[PDB]
Amino acid sequence: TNTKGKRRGTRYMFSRPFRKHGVVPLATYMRIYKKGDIVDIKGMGTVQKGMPHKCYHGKTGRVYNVTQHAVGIVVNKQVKGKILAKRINVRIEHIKHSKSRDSFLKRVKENDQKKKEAKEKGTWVQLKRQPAPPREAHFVRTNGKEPELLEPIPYEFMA
Amino acid sequence: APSRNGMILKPHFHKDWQRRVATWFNQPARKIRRRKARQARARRIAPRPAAGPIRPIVRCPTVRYHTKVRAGRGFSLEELRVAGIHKKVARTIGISVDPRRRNKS
Amino acid sequence: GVDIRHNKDRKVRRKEPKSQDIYLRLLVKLYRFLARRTNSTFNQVVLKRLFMSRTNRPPLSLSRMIRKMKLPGRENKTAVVVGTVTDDVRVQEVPKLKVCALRVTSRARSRILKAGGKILTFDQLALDSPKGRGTVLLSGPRKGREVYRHFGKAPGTPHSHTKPYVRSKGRKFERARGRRASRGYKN
Amino acid sequence: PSRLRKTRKLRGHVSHGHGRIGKHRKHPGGRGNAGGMHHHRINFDKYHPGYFGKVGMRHYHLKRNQSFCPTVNLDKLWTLVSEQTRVNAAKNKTGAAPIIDVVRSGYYKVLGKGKLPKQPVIVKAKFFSRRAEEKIKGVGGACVLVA
RNA sequence: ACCCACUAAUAGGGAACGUGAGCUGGGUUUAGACCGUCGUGAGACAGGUUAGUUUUACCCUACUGAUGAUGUGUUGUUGC
RNA sequence: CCGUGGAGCAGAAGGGCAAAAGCUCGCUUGAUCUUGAUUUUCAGUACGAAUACAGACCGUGAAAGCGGGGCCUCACGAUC
RNA sequence: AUCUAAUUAGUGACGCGCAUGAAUGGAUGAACGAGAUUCCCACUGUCCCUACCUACUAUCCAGCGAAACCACAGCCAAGG
RNA sequence: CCCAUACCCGGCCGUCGCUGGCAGUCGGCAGAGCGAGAAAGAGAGUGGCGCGGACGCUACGCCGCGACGAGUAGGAGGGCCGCUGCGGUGAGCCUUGAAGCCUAGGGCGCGG
RNA sequence: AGCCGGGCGUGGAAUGCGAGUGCCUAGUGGGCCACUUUUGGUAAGCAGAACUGGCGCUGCGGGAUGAACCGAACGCCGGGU
RNA sequence: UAGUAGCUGGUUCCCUCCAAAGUUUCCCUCAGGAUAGCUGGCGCUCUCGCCCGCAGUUUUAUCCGGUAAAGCGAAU
RNA sequence: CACGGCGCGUCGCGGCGCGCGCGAGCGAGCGCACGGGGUCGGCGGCGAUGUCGGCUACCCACCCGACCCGUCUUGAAACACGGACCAAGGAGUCUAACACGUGCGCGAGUCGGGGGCUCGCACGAAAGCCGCCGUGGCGCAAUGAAGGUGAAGGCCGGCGUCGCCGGCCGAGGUGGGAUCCCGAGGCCUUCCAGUCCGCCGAGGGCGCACCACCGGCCCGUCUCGCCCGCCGCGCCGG
Ligand SMILES: [Mg+2]
Ligand SMILES: [Mg+2]
Ligand SMILES: [Mg+2]
Ligand SMILES: [Mg+2]
Ligand SMILES: [Mg+2]
Ligand SMILES: [Mg+2]
Ligand SMILES: [Mg+2]
Ligand SMILES: [Mg+2]
Ligand SMILES: [Mg+2]
Ligand SMILES: [Mg+2]
Ligand SMILES: [Mg+2]
Ligand SMILES: [Mg+2]
Ligand SMILES: [Mg+2]
Ligand SMILES: [Mg+2]
Ligand SMILES: [Mg+2]
Ligand SMILES: [Mg+2]
Ligand SMILES: [Mg+2]
Ligand SMILES: [Mg+2]
Ligand SMILES: [Mg+2]
Ligand SMILES: [Mg+2]
Ligand SMILES: [Mg+2]
Ligand SMILES: [Mg+2]
Ligand SMILES: [Mg+2]
Ligand SMILES: [Mg+2]
Ligand SMILES: [Mg+2]
Ligand SMILES: [Mg+2]
Ligand SMILES: [Mg+2]
Ligand SMILES: [Mg+2]
Ligand SMILES: [Mg+2]
Ligand SMILES: [Mg+2]
Ligand SMILES: [Mg+2]
Ligand SMILES: [Mg+2]
Ligand SMILES: [Mg+2]
Ligand SMILES: [Mg+2]
Ligand SMILES: [Mg+2]
Ligand SMILES: [Mg+2]
Ligand SMILES: [Mg+2]
Ligand SMILES: [Mg+2]
Ligand SMILES: [Mg+2]
Ligand SMILES: [Mg+2]
Ligand SMILES: [Mg+2]
Repeated sequence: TNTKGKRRGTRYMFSRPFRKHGVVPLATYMRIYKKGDIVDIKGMGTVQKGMPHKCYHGKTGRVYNVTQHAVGIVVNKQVKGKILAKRINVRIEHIKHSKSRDSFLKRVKENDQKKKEAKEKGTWVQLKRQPAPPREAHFVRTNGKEPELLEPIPYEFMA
Repeated sequence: APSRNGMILKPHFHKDWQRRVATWFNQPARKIRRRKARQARARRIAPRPAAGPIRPIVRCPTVRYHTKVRAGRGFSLEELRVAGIHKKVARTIGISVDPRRRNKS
Repeated sequence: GVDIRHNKDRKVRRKEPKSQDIYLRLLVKLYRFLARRTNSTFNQVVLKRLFMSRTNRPPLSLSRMIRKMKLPGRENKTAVVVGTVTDDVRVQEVPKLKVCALRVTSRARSRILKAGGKILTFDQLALDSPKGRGTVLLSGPRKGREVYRHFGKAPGTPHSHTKPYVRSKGRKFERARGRRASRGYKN
Repeated sequence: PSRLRKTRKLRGHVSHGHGRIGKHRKHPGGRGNAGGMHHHRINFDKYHPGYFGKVGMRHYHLKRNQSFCPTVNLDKLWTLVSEQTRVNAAKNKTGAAPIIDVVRSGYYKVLGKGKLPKQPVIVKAKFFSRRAEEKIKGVGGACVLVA
């Protein structure tokens, strides 16, 4: 059977990208994580302290505790037929703010603003994101040039 | 084998318990016989008390019960002597007497 | 052929009391009629609770009843409980209450009548208030039974304050291996 | 009654509700509490932690009567005497306080849990607790020890 | 497998490695023994050697023969 | 003089590392005392291992800091 | 080498003896053996290659009469 | 063009759901409704002859709409299915013939 | 960071559907097959895995025959397709 | 002494409804158990005749990867 | 043409739209039917010793279908095992313990099971009663190995830089919560004033059980630090 080591099969997952080894850029250290941010997990092999287990690599969780160097986050893990929301502590290098939430936040601010506006105007405005509707009817103008014929080319071997 | 959840039990039926079983099917007959004997003795001793000799006041000998008062085995010799009763005559006139009991108080 | 599942097709709720006595069944007849010919849902709740079993109709104590009726806004309303009103001895002052219950303890009834309240039974309750206006529907603590201390997450498992099943409490009964860091492990 | 039991409904089913693959054999897992540490270890640890091992001191000739000490609480303290006693003390104006003896009713130690109604009491007992003492003092009253 | 001889030729195979209620039992493969090697020992050996009970068909079918049945009114002769 | 690691970092291999995690010196004993939480196998139980803290005593440095064993992945053991 | 037309057999020699050998006895040996092997003379249905005869059966009849066994039963080829 | 136990329409059995409806049998002492797209009163009040009218409702009952129905191991429910004995009850049956047994007779129930 | 108090409902993608929760609990813990992916093997109706569906537990129409293939899953009937 | 048997064999009426597993971990464990998983029964708390949630599905955003392919005039 | 009165008509844009009154929102009959599931107010024959009806059941024929059950098994019609046939017997029982679910009585209590009293005795070896026969069991208190300890507090006046006595009030807080309370508005008919009673209902209350979370209290243990009490001022107690 296999081995139950903590880092089995991570030679590519925890490795560094090509031509990106060396000193960790300081912007990663200079970011602020508060209680309740949605955050992504991406193990970085450069630092070995507080490295998350390989099964949380690429997972997104919620911050619930902030500490000197690390952050505690609640993340869902599918174990057999059930999902457990378990909390793990990850050092700040292996973490990154999720941009999936800021889009929704900006949308909230923007449609709240356009709801506050036009409230006095009384006009109607659409807020829900409708799915891509079918294309409407239109005209395709030929400019006096007729469409050119397309025919299959004859078979002839290359190799 | 243990089931899902429950109590660990230690039934004491690892001997030949079925050979030594005391059924109580003679309980009413025993009560009837004891009654009949009781009334027979009560008739036998014609004017005497049916219960028997009087008995003394005693305190139960334990922290759990020392607040209660029992009926003792018999009056002791110090009590009989200070009450002016002879130890031999008390038994024949109806006073229960024992010589073991002391009197600390 | 239809792509469906029949596992949860049949619902398990009670349609009628499992009991066989006749007085409760007469009450059930009356409240069945009331529930189906009245739009008030108080009758529906009362009939449903009449259907329930003994362990689902826990007794309500006098202290609980006075505590829940002393709350602001609910003065001079009738306290309705489908269970048994038992007396509480650790309460001296008892006000006058208008109680309705299937059965009331003798001492509790004496206490209420001495205090000046009146005891009602679900029949007379129907006559007084068919739709049940001015009623405070109470119930005893359902989780009060001691069997619920044995339920839930199993003992001998981290962060589980579940009572084990032990034949006798003492120092020689389930205290050594799973309960101490000194002997093996501590959960 | 045998009428209502599962066996009557089970007649005619060869198997008798015990399976065809795994039969109903005599003692598949061993008798009694066998294998508590070997093949029932998971169950024993999951449902009866602390079963194996020793702890504490041994006391050879234990006598429960020495340690007999029933307890009562202050909320129940007024139930030892009759209600007429309490109401008479309540509407009394001389300031006299009724005497409640828990040893007479069969309690040895008074523990202070409940709220106490505001009237003087002379509680006489064998053992007291600090909180019960302070409750009695605060309500106004006396604590008396007896042997 | 090999050899001797004849022959025209001395080709190769299957049928539960056809065929033990058809035979025989020489060989493997019980229990008795002997020797060599191995094992402290009881014992082991696809090593050698010697002695070692081979049961039943009257049933069904198949097959070999023997009566007979079947329609032509009954029988017989000659025949295809 | 050139030299992005083609060396070294105890050991297998893989990952990681350049004014360092490598080499050479200086000083030391955070390989110390203590309660909890979490991850890894997992039943989501133990052992083992590990991760963030918190409370004291310290080490080092000018200091920010770093350190409660080995750069990480393995080197270990219930009841009585 | 001998024995035969022909010999994995037998006998006599040879000895590098997988793994012979000295009272776990070595070698020989008259007499004996319901012991194990080879050859020769005589004799013969063992055989070429079968046939005939006798007695008791089997056969049929009078009388008398079981048992083993039996899911249901019993014609084949191929297919699955 | 042919046909499956599939699909569509119809009948019937059962199960589940609507935790559906019915105590309103309100009658010469009466007035027969609460199916009708729209949350709620056929609202109460004060001023400018012939004597007549089916069934129902063992409410543990009766009635109405929809959907659905495979099954080993196994689980549950209902049996006015069956056997033996006991407490009640049938002013039960029976020598003008009980039990038991046999039957090409008449029937009931999906089945026991 | 926690507390209070106050104001904002166009319920902020589509589609579908009542949901949550608690006890007690039997049997099972020999599996097999198929498209695709795949390891050992010359290979096998061999041995070993991943996903999904089946057979086992399942009858029906077709493949003459048939545990697994194609269609389709089942109360007792009439008509149609 | 009706000795024990994780191993064979058998295990008696009808209808109705629901309906599996041969997988995880531990065991002198491998023809067996315990434990999760799959099942049934019993319920309970609410819900609709504005709104809550949920989904073996998609859409819009946003991250995660080192297989198929390809490369050796790029590292090994 | 699912158009059809008269008016006051601005209820109006230039009339149409579209409002206010007109005993005040009451015209009636007959009849036909593609209309909330079939009726005929339509008929014809054959019936006494040879005919009528009898699903099923008795026997027989035909067409289609159709392998012998039980069992272990991935797989049974199996060249796997048990079975000639018939009758009767024949296998999850009883006791104890525990858990949970249900029904009943009583309820902070509950329970006479052992004993006794009832003229012992068909039933009756039953049933009734004991209450100063509740000893006792279980429950009402937990925790610690043990010595042992042993289950709220919140506001004002008296020395905020209160020592410390009184006045009190009383067993938390947030979210979600079936029900109940209130209620802006709203439920009709000659009009008009004007009620009663009942139903509706924006929003707003009090919030059961239960869940989640935050506090608080009791016992063991650890860290920090100060204060208080006395019959014995201490290796004391709080
Ligand atoms: Mg079991
Ligand atoms: Mg169907
Ligand atoms: Mg179900
Ligand atoms: Mg079955
Ligand atoms: Mg089993
Ligand atoms: Mg058993
Ligand atoms: Mg043969
Ligand atoms: Mg032989
Ligand atoms: Mg031999
Ligand atoms: Mg013969
Ligand atoms: Mg440096
Ligand atoms: Mg520190
Ligand atoms: Mg180092
Ligand atoms: Mg020869
Ligand atoms: Mg020789
Ligand atoms: Mg030798
Ligand atoms: Mg020698
Ligand atoms: Mg030798
Ligand atoms: Mg004869
Ligand atoms: Mg239909
Ligand atoms: Mg079915
Ligand atoms: Mg017959
Ligand atoms: Mg098995
Ligand atoms: Mg395979
Ligand atoms: Mg299935
Ligand atoms: Mg199928
Ligand atoms: Mg074919
Ligand atoms: Mg058809
Ligand atoms: Mg037996
Ligand atoms: Mg076994
Ligand atoms: Mg087997
Ligand atoms: Mg890879
Ligand atoms: Mg490739
Ligand atoms: Mg045929
Ligand atoms: Mg078998
Ligand atoms: Mg099977
Ligand atoms: Mg055989
Ligand atoms: Mg067998
Ligand atoms: Mg046989
Ligand atoms: Mg029988
Ligand atoms: Mg159990």
